[PDB]
Amino acid sequence: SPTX
Amino acid sequence: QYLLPEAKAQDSDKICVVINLDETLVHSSFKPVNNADFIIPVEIDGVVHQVYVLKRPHVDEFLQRMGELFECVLFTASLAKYADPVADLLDKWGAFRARLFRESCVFHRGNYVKDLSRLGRDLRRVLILDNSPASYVFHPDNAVPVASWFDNMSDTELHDLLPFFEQLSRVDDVYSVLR
Ligand SMILES: [Mg+2]
Repeated sequence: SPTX
Repeated sequence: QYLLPEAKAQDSDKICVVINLDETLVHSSFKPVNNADFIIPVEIDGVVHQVYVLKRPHVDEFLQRMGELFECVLFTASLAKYADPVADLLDKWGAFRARLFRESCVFHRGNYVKDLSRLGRDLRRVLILDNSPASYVFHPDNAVPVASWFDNMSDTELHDLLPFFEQLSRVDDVYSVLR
């Protein structure tokens, strides 16, 4: 995932 | 080399606060929602996906004020193609003097750690605000913990943290309080  | 250059002169005498993005200031997801504050397009292997971002309450009050009190720095384990646009849209007041993303973290025991040693500041004058204690394992005494936020529109935690930060902003050595 590009988030977290 | 260090992650940050020298503090620019009005910031020299300020404590440097490292601030996390996801679950700390916003919460984002690929699941469509109607009340997203931001929608961000993110390209992953040639496909453009939409990321829906909600703002934690009092985030605007919080950043504007922290931006006055500290040399604020965004430090996130998320990729720039996500985080950088969100900071663009979130940070109306220019609180963030710098932004660090996943490649600036240290990958260690399966976790992306924010290694505060790599900033290039005196750790007596560094704080980290991060919802995930795994992010600061190398420096747990530099931390102001904050609960993970997802969608509670009743959350008041960033508001209620400001008084503590005001009083930290004054001290010489953050450990004199966190130990
Ligand atoms: Mg986070």
